[PDB]
This record gives sequence, structure tokens and C-alpha cells, in this order.
Amino acid sequence: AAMYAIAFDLVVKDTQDYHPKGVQEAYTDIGAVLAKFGFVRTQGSLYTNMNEDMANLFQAMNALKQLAWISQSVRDIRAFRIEQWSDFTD
Amino acid sequence: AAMYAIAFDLVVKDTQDYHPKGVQEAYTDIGAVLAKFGFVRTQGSLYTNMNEDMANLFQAMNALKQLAWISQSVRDIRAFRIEQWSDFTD
Repeated sequence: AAMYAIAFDLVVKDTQDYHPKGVQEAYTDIGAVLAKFGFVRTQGSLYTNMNEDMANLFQAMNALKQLAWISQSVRDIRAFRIEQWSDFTD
Repeated sequence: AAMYAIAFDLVVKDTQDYHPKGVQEAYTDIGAVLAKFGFVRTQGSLYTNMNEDMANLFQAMNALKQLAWISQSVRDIRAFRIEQWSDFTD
């Protein structure tokens, strides 16, 4: 049904080369913070909670940027409300 | 305001190593197909259209998996309706 989704882009220090292992390490670190609030990563890059309590989402967002290391390694935090979600096999 | 979003995961042939340049090449290829329908990539991994015409979204999804190469290099296609979207600087 309906869910909240948290998305973000990592700060890039090296525009010459990719650092995919660095990227996985950041994701699973942010994941640790967000799991305290029931927000858990898709098969993709989005952190989802089917509990659409605004207070829970707010205290997830307080937990991010309250942590100095969160500010200093992320560049865009966004939240969405997702109202539909379908998989296409066809 | 309100938008449609298309998301996907690439088939992974090599579970030992990352292939980030291969991943960018797939994304910009799928991007070429999806841009015919006004669906264009975020700063992240989502393909968005603020035109919420169901027929346009359907003919985007027809264009995907109609292409043999699309089926054979993607493993999960999903669509969402996103009703809110906020950036957090705070």
C-alpha cells in the first residue's frame, strides 16, 4: 500500500575513479541509523517504511544530520510518500 | 507535486567484483528508451515524470521488455506514484 521512502547521494571526493566498496560501506552505515526507525533498504537505493507515522519519519531525519559524520559524507537527503508500487514481469 | 517513478536492478554476472562503468553504461542506455516518454533520472537511481498520465507510463513499460536486450540485462522493474518529495538541508 502506502509508504515513506528516504533517499540520498554520497559526497564524491574522487571524480576520476569509482569507489563502489566505499559506497556500499556508507549505505550499510546509514542503514544502521535508519533501521532504528523501521526504514530498511529496497533491492535498489531507497530506504522504505510502510509505517507512515510522520513522527517516526521526523525522528529518523533528526538522527541523520544530528550525526556530524552523516552531514560530512552525504550531499542530498530527500523523503517521498510512495502511494503505489507495482513489479513488472511482463 | 505528484509524479510517476520507474526503478530497476541490473542483472549481476560477476558477484566477485564491482563493474561501476558497466552499471553507468546500462543506466544511460535504459535512459535513452525512457527519455522518449518524459522519464528522466534523479540525482539518484529513479526515473521520474511529473506528467502522471497512465497511458504515457504504460507505453514507457511497453518500450521496456519489448526490447530483448532490456529483459536480458534487468532483473526487477517497478513503478511507484510519488505524492510528496522534500529536500532536507537541516
